[PDB]
Amino acid sequence: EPEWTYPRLSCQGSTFQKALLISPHRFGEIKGNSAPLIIREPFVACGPKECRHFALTHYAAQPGGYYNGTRKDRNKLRHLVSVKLGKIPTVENSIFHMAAWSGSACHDGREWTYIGVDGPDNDALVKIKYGEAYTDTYHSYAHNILRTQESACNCIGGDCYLMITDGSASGISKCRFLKIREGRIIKEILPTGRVEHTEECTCGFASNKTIECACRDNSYTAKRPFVKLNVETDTAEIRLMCTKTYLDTPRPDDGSIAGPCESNGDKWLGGIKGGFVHQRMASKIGRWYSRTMSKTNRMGMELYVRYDGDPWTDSDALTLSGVMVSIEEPGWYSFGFEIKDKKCDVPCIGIEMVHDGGKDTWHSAATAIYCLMGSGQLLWDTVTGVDMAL
Amino acid sequence: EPEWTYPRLSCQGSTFQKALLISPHRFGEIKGNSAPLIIREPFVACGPKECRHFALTHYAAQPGGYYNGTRKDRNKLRHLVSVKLGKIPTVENSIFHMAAWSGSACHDGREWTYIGVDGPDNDALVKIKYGEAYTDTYHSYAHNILRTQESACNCIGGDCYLMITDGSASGISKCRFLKIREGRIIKEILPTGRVEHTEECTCGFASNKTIECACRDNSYTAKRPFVKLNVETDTAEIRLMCTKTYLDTPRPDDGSIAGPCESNGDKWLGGIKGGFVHQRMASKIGRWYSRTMSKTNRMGMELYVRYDGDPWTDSDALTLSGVMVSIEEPGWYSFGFEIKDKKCDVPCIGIEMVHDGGKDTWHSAATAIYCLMGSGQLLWDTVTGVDMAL
Amino acid sequence: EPEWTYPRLSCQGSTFQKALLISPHRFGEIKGNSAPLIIREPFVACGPKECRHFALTHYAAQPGGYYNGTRKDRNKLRHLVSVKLGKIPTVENSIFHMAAWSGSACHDGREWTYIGVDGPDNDALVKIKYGEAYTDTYHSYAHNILRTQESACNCIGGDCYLMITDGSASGISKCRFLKIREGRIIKEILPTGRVEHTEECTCGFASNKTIECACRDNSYTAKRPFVKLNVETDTAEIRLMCTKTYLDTPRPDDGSIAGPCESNGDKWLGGIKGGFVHQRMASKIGRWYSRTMSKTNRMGMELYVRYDGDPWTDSDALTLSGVMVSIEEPGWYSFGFEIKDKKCDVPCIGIEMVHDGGKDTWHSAATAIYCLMGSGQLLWDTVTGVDMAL
Amino acid sequence: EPEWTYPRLSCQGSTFQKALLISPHRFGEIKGNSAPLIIREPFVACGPKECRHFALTHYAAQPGGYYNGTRKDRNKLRHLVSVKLGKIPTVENSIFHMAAWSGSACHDGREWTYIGVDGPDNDALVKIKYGEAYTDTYHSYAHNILRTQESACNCIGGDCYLMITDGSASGISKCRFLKIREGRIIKEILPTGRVEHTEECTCGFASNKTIECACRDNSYTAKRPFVKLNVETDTAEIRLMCTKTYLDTPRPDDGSIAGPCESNGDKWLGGIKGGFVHQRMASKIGRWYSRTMSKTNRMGMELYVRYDGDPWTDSDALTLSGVMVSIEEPGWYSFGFEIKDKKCDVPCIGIEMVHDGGKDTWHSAATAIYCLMGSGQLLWDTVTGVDMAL
Ligand SMILES: CCC(CC)C(=O)Nc1cc(C(=O)O)ccc1NC(C)=O
Ligand SMILES: CCC(CC)C(=O)Nc1cc(C(=O)O)ccc1NC(C)=O
Ligand SMILES: CCC(CC)C(=O)Nc1cc(C(=O)O)ccc1NC(C)=O
Ligand SMILES: CCC(CC)C(=O)Nc1cc(C(=O)O)ccc1NC(C)=O
Ligand SMILES: [Ca+2]
Ligand SMILES: [Ca+2]
Ligand SMILES: [Ca+2]
Ligand SMILES: [Ca+2]
Ligand SMILES: [Ca+2]
Ligand SMILES: [Ca+2]
Ligand SMILES: [Ca+2]
Ligand SMILES: [Ca+2]
Repeated sequence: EPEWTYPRLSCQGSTFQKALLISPHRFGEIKGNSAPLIIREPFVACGPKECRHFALTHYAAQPGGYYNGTRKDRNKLRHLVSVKLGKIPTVENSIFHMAAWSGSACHDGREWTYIGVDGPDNDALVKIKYGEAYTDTYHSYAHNILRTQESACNCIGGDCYLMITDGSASGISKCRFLKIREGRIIKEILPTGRVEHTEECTCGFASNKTIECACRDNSYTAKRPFVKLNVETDTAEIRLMCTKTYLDTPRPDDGSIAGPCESNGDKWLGGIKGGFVHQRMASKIGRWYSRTMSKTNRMGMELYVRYDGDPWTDSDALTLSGVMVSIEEPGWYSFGFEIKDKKCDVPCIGIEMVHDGGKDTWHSAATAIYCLMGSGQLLWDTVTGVDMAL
Repeated sequence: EPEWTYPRLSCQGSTFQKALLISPHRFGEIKGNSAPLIIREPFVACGPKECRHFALTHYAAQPGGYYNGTRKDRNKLRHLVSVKLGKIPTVENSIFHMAAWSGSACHDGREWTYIGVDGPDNDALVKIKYGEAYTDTYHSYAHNILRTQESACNCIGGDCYLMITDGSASGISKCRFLKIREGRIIKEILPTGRVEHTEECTCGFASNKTIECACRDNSYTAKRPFVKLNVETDTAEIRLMCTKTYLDTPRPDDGSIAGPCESNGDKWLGGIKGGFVHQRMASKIGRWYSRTMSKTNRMGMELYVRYDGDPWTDSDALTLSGVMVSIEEPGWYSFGFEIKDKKCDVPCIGIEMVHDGGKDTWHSAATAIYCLMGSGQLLWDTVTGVDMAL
Repeated sequence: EPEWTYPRLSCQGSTFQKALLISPHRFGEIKGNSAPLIIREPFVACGPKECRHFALTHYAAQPGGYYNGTRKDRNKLRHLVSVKLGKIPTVENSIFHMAAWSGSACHDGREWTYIGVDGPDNDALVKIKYGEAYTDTYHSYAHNILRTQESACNCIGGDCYLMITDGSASGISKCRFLKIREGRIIKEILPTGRVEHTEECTCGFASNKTIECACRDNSYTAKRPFVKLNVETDTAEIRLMCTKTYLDTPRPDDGSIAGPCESNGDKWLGGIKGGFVHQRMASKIGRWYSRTMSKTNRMGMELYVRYDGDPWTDSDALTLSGVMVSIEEPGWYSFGFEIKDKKCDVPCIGIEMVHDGGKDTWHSAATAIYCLMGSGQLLWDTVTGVDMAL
Repeated sequence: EPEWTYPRLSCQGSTFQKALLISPHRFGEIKGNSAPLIIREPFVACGPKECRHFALTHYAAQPGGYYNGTRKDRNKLRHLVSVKLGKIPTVENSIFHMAAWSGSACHDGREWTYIGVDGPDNDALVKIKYGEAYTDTYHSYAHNILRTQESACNCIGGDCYLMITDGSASGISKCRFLKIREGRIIKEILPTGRVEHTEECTCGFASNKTIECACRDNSYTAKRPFVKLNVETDTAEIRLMCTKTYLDTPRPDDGSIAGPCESNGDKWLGGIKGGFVHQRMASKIGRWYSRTMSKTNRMGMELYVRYDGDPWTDSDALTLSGVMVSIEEPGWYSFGFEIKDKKCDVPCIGIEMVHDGGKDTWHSAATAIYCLMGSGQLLWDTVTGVDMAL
């Protein structure tokens, strides 16, 4: 009878450092003998004794003969696979959990909960799996590509919270939050505040009663919608991040969005999932965010930190913490997760490093990990090492 | 000292949805580096903490050099292999349990029981394996290809029941039922009623005292012989399904078989294993059946449901529940199994999707899973995604 | 604190049947993607909860580029590998225990004991490994290729007994028996009686106090030296098998060796490891032996049984029990082992099926298993299914 | 709640013998189907119930297409991988622990501690990982390629000690020792005595209170700096080995370094990690050392023993114990580790056998193991068996 998991104080530290790189395609050469899966939207989720590396595979390998459509996101073949953190995700190594083109997963400290989203675009569906059993589902409410976090959900006392969203990519996409337990939705929280477009939320626990989410707005602003979920009263409001250090992509010069906090600025059509994680201290609270180096393209990734304050109203720029990836390497989706050590949690930030070589070749990604270890300053950057011509 | 397993109330729900697809041959391209096994007659069987994906391999892989005879069913090389549900069944991933060209497996909630059938056609033999030890056997009684369920058997309080059959494909094939425990046959139940031809029985627990089986009659009717096994008195009778929604293949227009329930109608030489599973409710009982879309060919697969009643005498047609596979994709053997969640059972229906490209190429199959999750209606269908030319 | 293992009453039965075939080279085609190891002298050994398939690999795979010398037996590369029974022994699947060109392994019911033999021909050495630690060794006493059983050893109350032998192939090879415990030799038993040549002993427990061994004499007779080890007084004597059903290879017409039991007959230079296992009944004792069909070549394998009596003085011929392999298939080393079920032991006989295609190609073997299941008569035979040209 | 580990009395014995060879590249032929990793600096570290084989992979396989730079030591792709001792370290078989081009690992008898070193040359960084969590770090103090042991660290009562060093290859490289516990540095020990250059220390427990290290001096002498760490007072001093049997490479004729113990002799620019391990007896203490056969090149490896005495002042030559590898085979890094058996420790010495074929081909290594088993004298040598042209 294990015990439910709760967020604890982070482990002693003051900087992030390169920890691990998973470059499956370093072994997919034509002259090689490996079958690394072609995937995208990878993230990490950790339980009390193990961390797992989830991803959305196109049910194809490299080398392989199904490179066509691997650039697309939604299709009937896509599946949510996963391997223990550290193993190369190969055909034989990974385990397929369910058909899905959008997903997330979390551990309530007793069992794994898998969330997948598939079905027709105008009527997609969320599927909750608790261990080996398919336990529940949620239907599309705005009837426009029901999608999910694309990163770990968050459990507490057996209660797991997950953002979902239905809505147009260029229009309105009011998100929701499902309170899950043992695999069955026990309540849906409808957020208030600026809710015209949230999605690909990167949620984490700021405290035992509050969950914050650095999310993505694809149509109205380069600013990041910020969710503050009160687990206590099970209510959630959203407001834009006030910092001049815009975390979306594309974005304009930092601080170039005149007006007050709520100001959307130019549309800057598009966005991207951003990494974000909490560092809980006895009396302080550090918020770590990721964001591509290029402000127009998904290249490079720099770390930013900001202790205490109110993301909703603080115009102050974030403190550049270092470069995790250079503008010469790809820097796509960024996510957050916390490794659980003896008596403290280790906040981490993973970076999807897509190997994009067009739409006439394979389309996959490597995963770079950076965690909070000791003091000093970020020392090294990460490269995939992959040549797409092999 | 684990506890014996018993069938419990299904989990809350009212519809089936695509859950998982296992397409091993998505990685068997000539330019790939995987060794997926060439198999057929796959099914699933779940224990208290894990589900396994069994199949009958021709002891060959793709790409490979032993594609000849993989279309045949019986030979001295065939073996009953199995992998945990979710893993791709490769040479290295699967485990060979015993030489067999016909089989089944169930978990008494304490240990796995494997059943295999091999030997000469006119004197085949059933082999029971309880874990690692070969525990017993049953001989051919009608001396004509002793065959078995081709899907999970069913245990209760340590008592596992399994249909077997000896008999001509075009003639009489009176089936039997073996009461097994700890691997040794403790009694054989001889069914009564219409018993001229039953086989490839798809059995499940309608209740703690009754096991029902939607079976196959290859020579006399497109209707499905229906077995009702009383675990209590250990007796079994068979009678045809009265519904106008004929579940075999080939079959004639629905409802075109005039006469009373027992009416065999035209022979319609041939048949196929059909999926069928129970959804036990406190006061209701839902019976789910599968059947190909085409009435003459093994293409497509639609779901049908019918709550309560007596399959033996209800002429009413089944309620179409949705399309699991389209007539453009292959739809062969269908089976039933129940995933065991915390306090309830999740009824599922798997579909064998054979990649038939003739008898001068490899002959294998993918497995599609659909389970009972939440309400609404079946949203998406399943495709193998496999190109046999690769 | 597990409990030491002891031999128990066999499980109910009266015949042997094909159980499992491990044909690793069914997946070693040039066009395949598997790396099955090239091995020889395979055997099986079972612990309370698992059976393992050991072999001596030439540290090479098929397809591979080190086929040269794989026909040879002794070299510095050879290793004792092993996989769980049922898995194909591939490069990635197996585990290398120690450098050895001769070996054996047994489970005292608490931990695995591995025995390997390597070193220079004129001064080989036996190495005992208890789990992960290298625990002891035994030196060559006759200074002529110290070799070992080539099959499972036998433990009882933590005491494991293993035959070893030093001596010329064409001359004298007086064998010995090491009493091992927790990996360290605690006594060496020197057999009496006809001891001019014993080797490749296939030992098993006839009872809780007696171990019998059907062994091999390569230079003096087609008859099989028979060892009777009294675990009680830790003494052992050897005498030839008196039956006219000569079990060695090559051999002359059955019963053609005139004279009394002890009569060696013609030399018939050569021999082979023979399968042999006990079936202990409350008041009866069945001895199962294997032997090639051809009396001059290692092709085919037939089963022979003989209940009660004294192998040392019974001239009566063995009762042919059936054909496990036909003269069209190779039939090399045969061994015995007992699977441990709930409360009884299942006697089995495995058959090495070497794929010999000369000395200018790869040289490996498949393993066929036949166990004691139910009554009736052996129904089917075993074929490797392997084409060496692929 | 496992118990902390402590060094115990070695197991009964008086000689070393070939135990195991791991030649991953025996399966990397162009015509093969395996993906063995390209690695270097391999070592072994054992916990109470398992031994693991660590190495530093260049994140590439053979056959593969990234052979360039595999000769180099430091780069952003390098990772500390590991597999259970006995398994071939393949892409799929191994587990990546962290990005690192220098490392070590030990088991406190409760959990694994991994140490990795990466970052910029002039500001490298040591990373401690305790299980799945990144727990701490140490910065470069001499700002010149912070490097580490390259072999197992040593725990006692939960306290793990590890040598690190910062400094020029041709100049000064004063080393340090980190006292770790549960993954966090709790104290740094600064050695005294001759400390102008120590590194690649091969440490082991001479007793429950003393740790000795046979290290490497790359610029001042062919003699081996010897560290004696008192776990009790947590202090460490270093002095050169006085024996005429110089263990470094290159070295001059044995005993050719005139003067007293402390005499450095000629520079003999360069060095190599040397194997060294303790054999603790109730009243005696055997020190085992390894060293290449050639005194100028890294070929061959012979074993040397010396019981009792003071390495710091004993001019007596070591007792040649045997040849583990011949001058025809490569003999690079040598390391020590102790397998833990029931109630005693088994001292072992592993040998890295690099397959160097230039800088225009792949650059990897095999691992040879030799342990203390029984009496007699080392009987056999070890060969890789690998042809680099395949
Ligand atoms: C452009 C598609 C749109 C969906 C409304 C969206 O913003 N979601 C979305 C975007 C990306 C990406 O920009 O890389 C990847 C996956 C997505 N997830 C899915 C489910 O497509
Ligand atoms: C046509 C063979 C006949 C056997 C009497 C039969 O109906 N059994 C049978 C049929 C199929 C199929 O129709 O696909 C597959 C396997 C079978 N199982 C076996 C054991 O062949
Ligand atoms: C012909 C070699 C001789 C050794 C004295 C022997 O009888 N042992 C021996 C024989 C065979 C075989 O006949 O197939 C295989 C392995 C053997 N084992 C070894 C260790 O070679
Ligand atoms: C020549 C490089 C120098 C580093 C100051 C050194 O002596 N370290 C060092 C040497 C070798 C070798 O000689 O084979 C291998 C790895 C090393 N480790 C690293 C970290 O390079
Ligand atoms: Ca594999
Ligand atoms: Ca945006
Ligand atoms: Ca494999
Ligand atoms: Ca029919
Ligand atoms: Ca593999
Ligand atoms: Ca003979
Ligand atoms: Ca693999
Ligand atoms: Ca030196």
